[PDB]
Amino acid sequence: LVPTVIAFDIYSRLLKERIVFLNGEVNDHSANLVIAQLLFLESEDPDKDIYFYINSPGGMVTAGMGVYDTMQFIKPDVSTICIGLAASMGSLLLAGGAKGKRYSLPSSQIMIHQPLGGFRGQASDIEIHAKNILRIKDRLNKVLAHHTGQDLETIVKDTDRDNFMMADEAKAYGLIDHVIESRE
Amino acid sequence: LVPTVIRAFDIYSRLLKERIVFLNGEVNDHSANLVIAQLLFLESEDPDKDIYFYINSPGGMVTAGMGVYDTMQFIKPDVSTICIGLAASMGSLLLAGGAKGKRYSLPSSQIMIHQPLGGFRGQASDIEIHAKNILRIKDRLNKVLAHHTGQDLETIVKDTDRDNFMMADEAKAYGLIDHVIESREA
Amino acid sequence: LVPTVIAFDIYSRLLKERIVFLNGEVNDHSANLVIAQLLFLESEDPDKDIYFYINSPGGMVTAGMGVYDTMQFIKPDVSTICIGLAASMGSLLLAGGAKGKRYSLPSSQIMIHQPLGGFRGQASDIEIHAKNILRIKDRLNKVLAHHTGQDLETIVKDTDRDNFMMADEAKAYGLIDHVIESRE
Amino acid sequence: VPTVFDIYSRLLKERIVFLNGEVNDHSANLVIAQLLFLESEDPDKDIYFYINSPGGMVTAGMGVYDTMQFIKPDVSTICIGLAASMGSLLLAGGAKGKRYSLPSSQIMIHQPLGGFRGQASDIEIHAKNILRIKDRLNKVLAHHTGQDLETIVKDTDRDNFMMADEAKAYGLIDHVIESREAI
Amino acid sequence: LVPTVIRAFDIYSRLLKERIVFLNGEVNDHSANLVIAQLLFLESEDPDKDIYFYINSPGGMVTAGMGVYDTMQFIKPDVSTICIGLAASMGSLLLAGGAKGKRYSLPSSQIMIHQPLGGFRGQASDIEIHAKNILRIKDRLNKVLAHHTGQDLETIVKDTDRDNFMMADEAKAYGLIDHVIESREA
Amino acid sequence: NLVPTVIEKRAFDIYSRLLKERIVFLNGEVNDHSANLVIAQLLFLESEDPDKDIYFYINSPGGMVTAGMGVYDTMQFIKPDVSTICIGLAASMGSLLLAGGAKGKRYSLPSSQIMIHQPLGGFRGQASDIEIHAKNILRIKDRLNKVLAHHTGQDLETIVKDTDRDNFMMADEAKAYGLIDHVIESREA
Amino acid sequence: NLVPTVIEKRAFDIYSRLLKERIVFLNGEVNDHSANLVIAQLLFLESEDPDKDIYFYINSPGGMVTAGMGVYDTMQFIKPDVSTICIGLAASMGSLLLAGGAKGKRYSLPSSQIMIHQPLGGFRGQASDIEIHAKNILRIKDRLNKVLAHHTGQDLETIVKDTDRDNFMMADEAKAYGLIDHVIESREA
Amino acid sequence: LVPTVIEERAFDIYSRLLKERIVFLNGEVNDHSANLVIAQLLFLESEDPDKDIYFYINSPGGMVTAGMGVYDTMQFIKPDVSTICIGLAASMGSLLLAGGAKGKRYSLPSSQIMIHQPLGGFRGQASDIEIHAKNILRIKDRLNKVLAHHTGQDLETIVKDTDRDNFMMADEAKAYGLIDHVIESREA
Amino acid sequence: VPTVIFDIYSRLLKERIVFLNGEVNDHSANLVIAQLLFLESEDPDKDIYFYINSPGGMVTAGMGVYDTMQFIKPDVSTICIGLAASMGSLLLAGGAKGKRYSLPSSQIMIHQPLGGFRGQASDIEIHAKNILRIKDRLNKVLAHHTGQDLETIVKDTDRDNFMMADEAKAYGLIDHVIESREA
Amino acid sequence: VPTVFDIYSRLLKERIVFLNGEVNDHSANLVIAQLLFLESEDPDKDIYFYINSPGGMVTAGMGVYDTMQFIKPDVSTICIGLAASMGSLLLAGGAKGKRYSLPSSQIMIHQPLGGFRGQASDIEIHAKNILRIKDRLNKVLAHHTGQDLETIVKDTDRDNFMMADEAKAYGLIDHVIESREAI
Amino acid sequence: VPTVFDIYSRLLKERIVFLNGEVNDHSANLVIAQLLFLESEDPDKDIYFYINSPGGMVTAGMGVYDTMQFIKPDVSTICIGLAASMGSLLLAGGAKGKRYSLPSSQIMIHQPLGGFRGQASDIEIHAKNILRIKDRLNKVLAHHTGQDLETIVKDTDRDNFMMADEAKAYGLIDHVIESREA
Ligand SMILES: [Mg+2]
Ligand SMILES: [Mg+2]
Ligand SMILES: [Mg+2]
Ligand SMILES: [Mg+2]
Ligand SMILES: [Mg+2]
Ligand SMILES: [Mg+2]
Ligand SMILES: [Mg+2]
Ligand SMILES: [Mg+2]
Ligand SMILES: [Mg+2]
Ligand SMILES: [Mg+2]
Ligand SMILES: [Mg+2]
Repeated sequence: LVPTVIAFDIYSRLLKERIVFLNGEVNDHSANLVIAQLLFLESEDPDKDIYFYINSPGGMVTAGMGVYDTMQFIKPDVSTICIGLAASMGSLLLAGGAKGKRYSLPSSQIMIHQPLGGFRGQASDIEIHAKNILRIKDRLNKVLAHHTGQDLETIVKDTDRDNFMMADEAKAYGLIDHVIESRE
Repeated sequence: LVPTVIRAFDIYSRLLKERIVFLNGEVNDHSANLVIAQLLFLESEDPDKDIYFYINSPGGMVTAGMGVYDTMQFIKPDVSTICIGLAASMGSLLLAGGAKGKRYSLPSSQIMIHQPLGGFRGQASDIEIHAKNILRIKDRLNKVLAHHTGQDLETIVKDTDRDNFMMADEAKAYGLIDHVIESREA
Repeated sequence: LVPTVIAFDIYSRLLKERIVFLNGEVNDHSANLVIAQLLFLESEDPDKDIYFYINSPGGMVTAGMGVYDTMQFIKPDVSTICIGLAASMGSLLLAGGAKGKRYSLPSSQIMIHQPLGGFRGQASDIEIHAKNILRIKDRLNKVLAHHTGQDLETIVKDTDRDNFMMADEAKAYGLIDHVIESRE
Repeated sequence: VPTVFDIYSRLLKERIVFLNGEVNDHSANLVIAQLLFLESEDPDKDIYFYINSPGGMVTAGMGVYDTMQFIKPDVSTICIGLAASMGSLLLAGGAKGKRYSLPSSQIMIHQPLGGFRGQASDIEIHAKNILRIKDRLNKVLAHHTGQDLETIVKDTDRDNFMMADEAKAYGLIDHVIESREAI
Repeated sequence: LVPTVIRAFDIYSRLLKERIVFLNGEVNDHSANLVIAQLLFLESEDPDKDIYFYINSPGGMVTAGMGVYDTMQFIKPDVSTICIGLAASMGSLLLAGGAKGKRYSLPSSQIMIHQPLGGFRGQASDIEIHAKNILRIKDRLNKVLAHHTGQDLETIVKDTDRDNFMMADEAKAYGLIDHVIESREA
Repeated sequence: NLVPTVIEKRAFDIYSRLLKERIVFLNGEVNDHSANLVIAQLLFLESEDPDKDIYFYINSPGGMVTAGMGVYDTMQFIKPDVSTICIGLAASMGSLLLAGGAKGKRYSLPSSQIMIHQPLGGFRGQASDIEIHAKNILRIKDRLNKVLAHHTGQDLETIVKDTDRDNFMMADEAKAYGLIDHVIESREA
Repeated sequence: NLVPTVIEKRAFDIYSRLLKERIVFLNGEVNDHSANLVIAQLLFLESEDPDKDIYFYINSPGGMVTAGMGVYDTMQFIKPDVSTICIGLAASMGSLLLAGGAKGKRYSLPSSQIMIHQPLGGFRGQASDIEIHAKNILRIKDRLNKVLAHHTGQDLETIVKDTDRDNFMMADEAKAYGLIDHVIESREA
Repeated sequence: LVPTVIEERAFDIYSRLLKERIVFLNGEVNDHSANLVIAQLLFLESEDPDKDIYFYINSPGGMVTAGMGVYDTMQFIKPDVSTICIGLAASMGSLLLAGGAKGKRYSLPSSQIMIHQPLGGFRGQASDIEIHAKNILRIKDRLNKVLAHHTGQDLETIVKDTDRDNFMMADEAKAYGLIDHVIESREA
Repeated sequence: VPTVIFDIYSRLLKERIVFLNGEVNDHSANLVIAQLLFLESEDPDKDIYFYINSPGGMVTAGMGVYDTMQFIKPDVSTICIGLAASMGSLLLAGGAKGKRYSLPSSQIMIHQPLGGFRGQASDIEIHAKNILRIKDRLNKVLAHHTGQDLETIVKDTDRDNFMMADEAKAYGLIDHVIESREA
Repeated sequence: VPTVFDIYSRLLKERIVFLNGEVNDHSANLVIAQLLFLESEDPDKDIYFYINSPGGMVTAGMGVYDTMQFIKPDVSTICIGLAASMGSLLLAGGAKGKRYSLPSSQIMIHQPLGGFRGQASDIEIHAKNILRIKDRLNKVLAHHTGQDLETIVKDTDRDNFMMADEAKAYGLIDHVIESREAI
Repeated sequence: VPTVFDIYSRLLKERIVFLNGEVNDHSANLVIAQLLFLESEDPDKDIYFYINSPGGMVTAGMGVYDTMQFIKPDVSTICIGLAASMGSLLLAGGAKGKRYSLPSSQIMIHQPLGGFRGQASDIEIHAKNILRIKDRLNKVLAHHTGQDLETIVKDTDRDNFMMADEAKAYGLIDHVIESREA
């Protein structure tokens, strides 16, 4: 369990310095917590940068798109910093940070790919969910193309299967802006 | 559990000497393949004589079932179908695909038609491939029913969107069977 | 497991005397076995009575209606004999024996009631299955009215809940014709 | 199951039938099939019904009991170990003067067990039925034992175990036998 | 897990001081009742000020959800709804039932509408009672959506027969929300 | 881990805040735990002010009859009027507690479902024991029905007939049956 | 307990009867057991008559690659032509065995589904061990593709591209792809 | 289930092929499966000591003690036991294959043959861990020596090549010395 | 279980070959015993060939087999065909003098008995005492058949002790290691 | 968790951080939060990172490793029990000249574990990635130990356990300390 | 657990530390944290370490042993129930002259337990390592008991159970203590 300082828990103390963590999978709970923290920080000061550290294998697309929209929505710039892994919705959040303020530590791993899903039921219902998952796939691809500056087709091609990049490769792909090794 | 008759046979083996075959319970690879084996056997014994295929099934796997349908249409002998209890999903498809004029049901049978079920989990690309395939199959099954019942394809499509239960006399008016028979005497 | 005589199993030996057993629940397997035996017996001789002993708590309506239709369909009269319990599809099979040849031993229990079922899913699908189960209920009631000579309404009223009768009460209701205590 | 056909079929050829283990639809029906079959082979010769059973389903058991009374042959009963619940009912329902027990057997009588979950209306219905069954079971015992109904009602309120001689004194069996060579 | 702010509050308690309330995850008795409590509280603090109800929910129990809908319409303050991720089943119903003109969604939200689910097992009589009830409720829910979206009832009925997914801009054209907002600045 | 929580200045949550205003919630199934919580709150409010009305919001599928009858009795027992408000479902013991609110102070919001029906139970055991519990569940069925008859004003026979199976009512039908007094749609209205 | 069964005059079932006519079935998943049964039957038929064709009916979703390749090899190995008939599904190893039937003697009934795709596997362990099994599953993927390329007449590259994901074909499309030679609808036709 | 052939004397398919001195190891090596093979071998020898026996193998391997008994029996009985791989021969499976009669070890063209070291392990006291560790090391060395002898490879080469799972196609197996011939068709 | 002109085990039984294969339990032990008694009925003076591939198992069941081997007239020769550990290695060593065989690749293991009791101190004491008696008798049986001193056996069975076939011969657990039938 | 706030927070006030038990996203993030926080309080004072860990998730661990290099303060590391897998990587990545171990500690290095089930194409992709990760992990160790890459590759093929002095000799730590009072 | 501060934190104000129950990473690390803290508060004052434990993980437990040897304060140990496996090794590793046991305690010693599943190669590595560990703990026992290594080895082959008086005689503790006043 979490350490206390001065009386805050450790994460509360960092929140005081506008530092937010996404750690582990993206689900409704973890997404909402991040969103509440971002809204809180904007309330505290709508002009100061926020620092959003990411270490996530991804998870639920709808939960994650909420976090992503909240980032574009609030007034403060949201700088992103990958501190281990950003895959699936992880990489999308990372790449959706404020322009020029997307970072990774040197040894992180970044992974992009297409949506996973599935429905059992009537042919009719499978059609409906298959069409919708196809729309979602196209729209995630368009968010990646926008943030990376890659062509849509390039994004499509590169997400067909699990695509793993080191920090330096992700910066060259446009998923982030800087690899940082030292505070200095 | 199956009683024996004597030079010893089980009850089903004995009824098979009279060209009676059953499909009972779920359509799966095991049960469908058994029927196919019997039909091939019956054809081998006599190419001309009717076969009597008693059906009481909630349906099951489409591919397994379609093997039985193709075998019925394939072999020389006429396969007469008789519903005895239930024919639903692939069950009613097999019922409807019996020899022209030789599709029967006992008075209390329930007959149900509807669209295929399935679904996959996986990458969106995989889900797309399987979605398209289930659509082709849904289409092909409706065309089978249209052909055997005499209904328009569009009518079939409308009527199988959700589960559709029919009494024996309604299934006859619909074209899924030819005769409702209540008495061997009649 | 089952005894051998002379080489038959015990049930095979009785089948030689046109005796068929329904024992335990009605399902696709037990129903089909009975049906195959009835068809077999008619094949052997289409004019001799068949004796169909019942001890069943009932079970699946579609499986059971097949057995019932097969009884009315084949040429031989099918006499019925309750030897313990006939409830649900059990009582319906018993009562559907050949006119004047429906029997029970003195201590049997006979039970009638309405259909049980259920579906989870969309409102639309629940409607479809609710309508169908209502048709089935009405038609079972009409089979009982026919065989007992009771009014439809009487059958409806008396099957609303589990209705238990001793052998003598079932004979007075018309579910059977005779209570027999001794072969003589 | 030794071959000699199995051992039980060899004994069936000498008009010997076993009820061993619980009464359920399967074990009860098997017995009924053996009784109808013995009647069919010879309608006048005695039948020998060996019972070792903790009992079980009432309806399945009552079918066996009724068949015993229905067929022409006398069904002589013999307890070999335990006759409890439906077990003691079948033992006691044997042919007059021909109910036996090996000496170390236990015989237990008691009231029906059951129960339903659901609406009160349905519980009431099932309560009334089991109460009827309770009563009929008592009357069957009063009949085969020669005991007053009131006595049976009282003696079956809770589990009641008897040794073989006690079951004889009570009217559940006619004889305790120790040796075949004894008259 | 919920961070604290200082005289100490959890993050949600703090946002509640700004009249922000969340419904997140499934609608059940627990989550619905929490929202109701907050709405009653917010009304008590100030009867006139807008409340901002952020929704991200796949839906859930109809009765629990309808308590939240009635409470929104009941209390003095306007409840403004903002979809942030997903609004489906009861979720989209709550979204659509926000104050007139004050129903929003972020650009990437998915909004889905459809008919109720349920079902009972039991006696046919019981199944009939519950079947009729689910039909009344299905009807009442469609009438709620018709009223808030401005669509004809018949249109609603057609469009909720099966799951119906909409992007934010489609939900606005449909009437489920009033505005798509991408930027606090705009 | 309660929510949302203002700490002491183990925590002060939204329910404790509302309880400060004599607002009590029964949410979810009625069992020994949830019933006793309500009782404790009712007694405490009576202790703070005997005169002032209490507002009892109900959203419940019901549950255990004994636990529920403690709540019903407590409501009648304490000095304050206990106003009932249905905010989603009042089924089984739920609907009984709703109907047992102070006279003329029983409310529902417009979309609530109110359901009445007979008790459910069950016992496995000896015939004797089944007889005993069968008689008892019938006395309780009778008592529950008498309670509803008293608060609705229907005849007992009417209650009996209407509860033989699940009986769903909308809020307006509940008012016309006498289970609540007012359907309220808006605070200002 | 086999079916349906004529005893000796442990039993003589419908499959044994049909085997008397050189008819063999692969039904359901391909595993060590089901594959070996087919092999045994094939060897036995070769022993009874080396010259006479064998009729191999397939209805299978496929399964284990090693077990399946024994069947494929045995078919090519024995003297008799082995005719293949698809009677429902030939997927995965199923479709391979179908395509591997004697030249010009590979059939499907009209409604069959034929599916081809790449192998599936998986290993948990040390990087080294994952490397080894990864290389191997790629050699096998290559071999499977070469087999289909040989029997269909497609170029290897075509096979590779067409099997990257599940690829469903109707019977007539399977014939045009070269996986079977004839779609047969009627015995007399 | 297993088909039947009548002569009336009914036997299952496997018994019928046994009349032609054909034996199958199919699936995992364990006490039950190894023993049946051994019983058959003993039976075939008694029936005719001189005639070759055909041992078809499709096996992922399994229990080493069970396997070594089959192996010892092959070497022990008078008749030559010819081995044919039909699918897979891994672990004890490849050992049994390779241990067939000199020049009469076959595989079909698509078989995979895999060799590697033994697996096991005990849980308990350090003393027992030690005892079992020493044993499994002897067994590892013995197994290696056995392959070396049948393949003709030198011991060190075997050791190097079995440190991790090592998968071979049939032709690579012939070249390694695990089998003598790859056969594609009966006529050739 | 293949059929040859009954099963292959029944066929090899016609030649006085018996297998213990897999663990020693009641069922598996009784089968062996039954076959020993049968082979004796058939021919009292003819040798029996007892094949062993066993991890051992239940001591009491095993001792029944061991005793039966010494009780019947026929010499029971033992052949280890893979593994003989625990009771397995005891049955191997208890074969007829000079007729104990192993194939070359067999593993043979001896150790002390394992057991378990939970309960009262008194009951633990009683069972502890008895397993110690049994440990002792087993060491005595091995000492007698090996030629080894009791104290050597005790030292050597304190923990699992694995021997290759030639080690077991040198130890005295078998008499011969055989590689080919002709030799 | 004793109060003095808990014991770990009291020590955090003296710039002491613990990694205890497996590395996963949760335990790794906690540490990172403590490192960013100490940097924030005082960017020049040394940090004391106590490690007792069997290791765990590579990505979670690499985040901790990177943060250690990124922050201004020197992160001095101390092994207190075990440092295996990611544990020995974090210990070894400590500030030059300031990597310590209590004397009885075990230090274990080895290659990555993983694996995927699925199509060959996907297995190939995951195989290549873990091979890259294997390599980078080796290069990190070669860097902090001063060892040749080839040496690391060979010494991590299988589990490799070292005692504290062996880990020092190997370059994984700088000092084995026994007493605080010792210089 | 009661509040006075919970009860344990209260006793910690007097430099009392409990190890109670199994030795694992969590319980071991708590103890180490308390040791370092107490050294921080006063580096000269004795610490009292009560031990009631069946033992458990060696690596976790040797962390505690080393921390005891390493901090400036003397660590006195007191067995109050059971000290088996790693438990008895912590008890025995107390400050010289300050190892106690209450009169009814059981102390037990024996060799380590473990064992891997896998390839022979891997089994051999973990076997060799557990044999080192075994020898190492044996030397520690010999060191603190004053016993010869051969003796420790012989006596820990199987579980060895001693009463408080037997343990003191064997050298695992210095004093059996029955009443605070005496
Ligand atoms: Mg922004
Ligand atoms: Mg035809
Ligand atoms: Mg008739
Ligand atoms: Mg009689
Ligand atoms: Mg409002
Ligand atoms: Mg009051
Ligand atoms: Mg060929
Ligand atoms: Mg040889
Ligand atoms: Mg002897
Ligand atoms: Mg640094
Ligand atoms: Mg010290």
